[PDB]
Amino acid sequence: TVCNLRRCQLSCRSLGLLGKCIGVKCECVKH
Repeated sequence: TVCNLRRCQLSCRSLGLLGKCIGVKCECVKH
């Protein structure tokens, strides 16, 4: 349906960095 940003974010956060949901694809990015 969509992409759970909060979920995607927290997902990346696992690594320690931050996550972002762009369109329908989330990725782990550093601040």
